[PDB]
Order: sequence, then structure tokens, then C-alpha cells
Amino acid sequence: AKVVDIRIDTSAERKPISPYIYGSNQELDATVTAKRFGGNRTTGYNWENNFSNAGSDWLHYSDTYLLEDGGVPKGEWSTPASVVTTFHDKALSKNVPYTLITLQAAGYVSADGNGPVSQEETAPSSRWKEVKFEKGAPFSLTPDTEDDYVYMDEFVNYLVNKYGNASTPTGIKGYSIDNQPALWSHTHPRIHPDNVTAKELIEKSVALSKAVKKVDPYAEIFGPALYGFAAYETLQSAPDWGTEGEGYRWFIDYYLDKMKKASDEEGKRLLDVLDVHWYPEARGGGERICFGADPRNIETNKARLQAPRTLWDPTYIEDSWIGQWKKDFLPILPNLLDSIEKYYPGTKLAITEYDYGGGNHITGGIAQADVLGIFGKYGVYLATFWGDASNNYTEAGINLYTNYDGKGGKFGDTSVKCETSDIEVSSAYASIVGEDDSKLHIILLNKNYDQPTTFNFSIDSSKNYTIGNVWAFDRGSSNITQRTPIVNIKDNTFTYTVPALTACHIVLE
Ligand SMILES: OC[C@H]1O[C@@H](O[C@H]2[C@H](O)[C@@H](O)[C@H](O[C@H]3[C@H](O)[C@@H](O)[C@H](O[C@H]4[C@H](O)[C@@H](O)[C@H](O[C@H]5[C@H](O)[C@@H](O)[C@H](O)O[C@@H]5CO)O[C@@H]4CO)O[C@@H]3CO)O[C@@H]2CO)[C@H](O)[C@@H](O)[C@@H]1O
Ligand SMILES: [Ca+2]
Ligand SMILES: [Cl-]
Ligand SMILES: [Zn+2]
Repeated sequence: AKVVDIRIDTSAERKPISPYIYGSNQELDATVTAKRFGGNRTTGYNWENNFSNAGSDWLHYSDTYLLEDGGVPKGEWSTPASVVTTFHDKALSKNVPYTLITLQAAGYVSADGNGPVSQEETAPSSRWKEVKFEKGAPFSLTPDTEDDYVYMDEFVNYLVNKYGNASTPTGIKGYSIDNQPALWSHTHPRIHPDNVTAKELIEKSVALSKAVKKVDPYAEIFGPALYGFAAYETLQSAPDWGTEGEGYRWFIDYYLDKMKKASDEEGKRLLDVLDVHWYPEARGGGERICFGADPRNIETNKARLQAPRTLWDPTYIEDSWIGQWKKDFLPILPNLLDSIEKYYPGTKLAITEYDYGGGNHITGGIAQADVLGIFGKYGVYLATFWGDASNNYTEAGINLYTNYDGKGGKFGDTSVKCETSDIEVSSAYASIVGEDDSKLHIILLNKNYDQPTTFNFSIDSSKNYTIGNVWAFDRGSSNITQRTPIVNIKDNTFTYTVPALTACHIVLE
């Protein structure tokens, strides 16, 4: 009989949970709170005509993929930024409060949709249009598709003119400085064949941020949208890191320090959110937990359940090259936040791409719910899962926080102290709404694979809870269903036994 104690103090460690951590990149069967227009296809996206290039994902084809995949009405295909406006219109219609639009910095964007771009057509060439961050001439709502340039600030002007600036209810709140710069030379060799240098990325980031903020001083700039750890540490062995990196523990510090330096010289914040992608390298059962992981592999599934701990738990060492050789940089979130405090205080943190795998498996749902609890507890500002609607359990993990009852019910927006006596077999996150603890929300996850776990709750609150309604998902179904309510609470204490591999959302009042 596995017994675990959960102790909550609604008055201690109160901290706001950013509403934007429950987002997605793709269109999901879940209620999300942030939508990101990013990824490989956005690097060469031309807002003037909506064409884009697949790069290495698909024979370097320049075509209308984004219009088709984005479900843009055929009649708007030739309309400037229709890919983006359709994306944002959809977000607004679904009541999504935050939209993040990737801007182009690799250097060039598709001039057409004529198919494969040969190596002999590497930019510059008739197949590409050169990107310039600042037009330096009056903006037009009908950009010239005949000249050789595409302007980022004109692009932003078009959007602000349509939706208002970032400070308004319908404005687009954030812009990203392209996508995975350290992989430009690998993913988009036809646009940026040389490995990006640290100097180049900073120069571009500063220039694009300045250009954007002159049009919308309220917009938040996200960067550098690094693909993974190697980029975090050395910008994927950047050609100039041996010199630029002197005195810096990792590229992360260099980026923050240089962006702050530029902001200080300019007179305003140029980097609002440190943006990185985190695809777990954690392994189990002889395979990575994400990217083609086999749901039949029990060891992989168990490793998936524990992987979230690499995000915050100093005592957890995963089975991966990162856990083995980069302990000095783990747990990851605290290290990223520590760097921010040291080189650019006030900077926010976002994980714009992540996937713990097993999306169609219970462990993918529990890990997802765990990750979201972690993002909320440790101060992450925005997060957007990368994966399609087939990840039913991942979607359940999101809805457990954003719409657990199917009618808008959601986790509180203020995190409170909630400790568990066994972080290996369980996870628990608590929250209240605003500064009021009348209703106490609790995300309770039982990671026990084949046995139930009994939880003894002890809560300190100004209120005396008399009922705890429950909603949960498990191996039986990814549909979140309401369960029998907890009714025997004595002096804010009660015992609740949860079946193996179950994720619950308890609402006390
Ligand atoms: O529609 C008629 C038309 O079809 C043309 O052929 C199409 C084909 O029909 C489409 O299915 C195909 O779609 C692919 C896209 O071209 C390609 O850009 C896209 O690339 C994805 C990739 O699949 C995905 O893994 C990737 O995720 C990465 C993120 O982008 C990174 O940020 C992150 O770090 O890492 C993840 C991966 O872990 O995202 C990119 C997109 O950004 O994949 C699509 C599916 O394969 O396109 C074909 C060409 O347009 C046909 O040619 C025409 O003749 C016909 O009329
Ligand atoms: Ca142009
Ligand atoms: Cl990168
Ligand atoms: Zn789905």
C-alpha cells in the first residue's frame, strides 16, 4: 500500500501563473491560451504573397503550403499576410489571448511558389527576395511584390493597422526572431548556407527588434528560439564562439548580456522573452521518449513520466547525453532563470516548442499535465506544444488545466505552496484565483504504473473546505470525466486514493 502525504498552504509562496503557458503551435482538440505561428516553414515565409519554403523538410520547395495547411480561403491567397491574419483571426475567434508571430531574419523569403529551389538558386537569386528589417520609406498596405525586398516593419505595420497594437484587445502581442537560427544552415541551406555566427544573430536580433518596436512599442520580442541544448550552450559550435564566448558559461548568457547591452544603449528593452525549444533527450527502454517512441515500451513510458523532473528537480538525472555530460546546466529551468537574473533581469522565459511524446498514451498525458504544472510553478511566461491533434492524451493534459469540465472551468491563476512526500510516484500543483482562496484547485498526478496511491492531504487555508469535486482522465479514456466528490474533510484534511496512472483536478470549496 503506497501512501503519500500532500501538504498545502494557500497563504504561502503565492505567485501568479502566466495565462499563456497553455498554448500550442498546431490546431488542437483542446482549449489553448496561446498560439504560435512558427517552426521551419516560417523562416522563408513572404508576407507580401504568402509563399514559403519547406527547406530540408521537403526538397527545398517554394509553394503555397502555409496557405493550404493554415486553411486560408482561396480568395485570400493573394492577399498580403493572409496566412498570418487567418492564423490570428482563428486565435481571436477561439478566445486565445496571446498570438506569437514569427518574423523573418535568416535573410531571404520565397519570391514564388514554383517548387524546388536548386542549389544553384541559393539566395540571392530570382527565387528569393531579400529581407530588410526597416523600409526607411513610407509603409504601404499594398506591398510591392515586384521589387527585390520584403520589409519586416512594413509587415508589422500591416498587422497593427488591422488589429491595433499589442496593448489593445485584438492586437498581436508578440513577434519571434525567426526560428532555430543555429539550424538555418541545415534546415534552410538555400537561404542561409553558412553556419550562423554569434555576432550575426545579435546584430540581426537587435536590428529587427528596433524595427518592430518603432511600429509597435508594445509588442514583445521573443528570441532566439533555439532548437535545443547544443544551441543553448555554443549556438551549435558557432564559428565565432571561440572569441565571442570568452568569459561566458554558455551562449544563453552571451545572448542575454548582449541584448541587454544593446537595450541599454538604445534606451529601451529590445528582448522581452528568452525563447527556447525543449524536446526531451531523456531515454528509457533503449529509446528517446519523444520522436517515434514506441508506446508498448513500458520502460520508455516510465522514463517519460519522470523526464519532467529534469526541468526543475536537482536530484533527478535523466538517461541522456545532457544528463550525463551537462549536469552543470541542470535542472534546466532554474539554470535559464538564473542566467536571466544575472545578465538581463526582468526578461521573461518561454518554451515555444516541446513534446514529451506518448501523445496518444496515458503517460504522454500525465507528463504533459506535469510539465504545465511545472511551467506554472516556476514562472515560465509562455509555452506552446508542438504536435498535431492526434495526441489525444497530450490534449487531455492541457484541458485538465484550461477546460476540465467542458464549460470553461480552469486551474487557478495564482500558484500556492503544495508539497508531496514522494516526487517520484506523484506530482501535485495547487492554485487559487487572484488573491482569494475560497476555491482551491489541485492537480494531482499518480505516476504509479500498476498500483493505486493513497494521498493524505493536510491543507492550511483561511477557509474550511467541505467539498472537493473531481475531474480526471486515465487509461480508460483521454476524455476528462467528473468523478465522485470528496466529502469527508476534517479540519482541511482528507484521504484520497487514486488508481494507477491517473491525472486528477480537484476543486475544493
Ligand atoms: O496540396 C497539393 C500540393 O501538395 C504538394 O505536396 C505537399 C504535400 O501535400 C504536403 O503534405 C507536404 O507537407 C509538408 C511540408 O511541405 C513541410 O514544410 C512540412 O515541414 C514540417 C515538418 O513535417 C515538421 O516535422 C516540422 O516540425 C519541426 C519544426 O518545424 C521545428 O521548428 C522543430 O525544431 O522541429 C520540428 C520537428 O521535430 O515542421 C515543418 C514545418 O515547419 O512537412 C509537411 C508534411 O510532410 O508539402 C508538400 C509540398 O508542398 C505538391 O508538391 C503539389 O504538387 C500539390 O499541388
Ligand atoms: Ca517587396
Ligand atoms: Cl537554434
Ligand atoms: Zn485530438
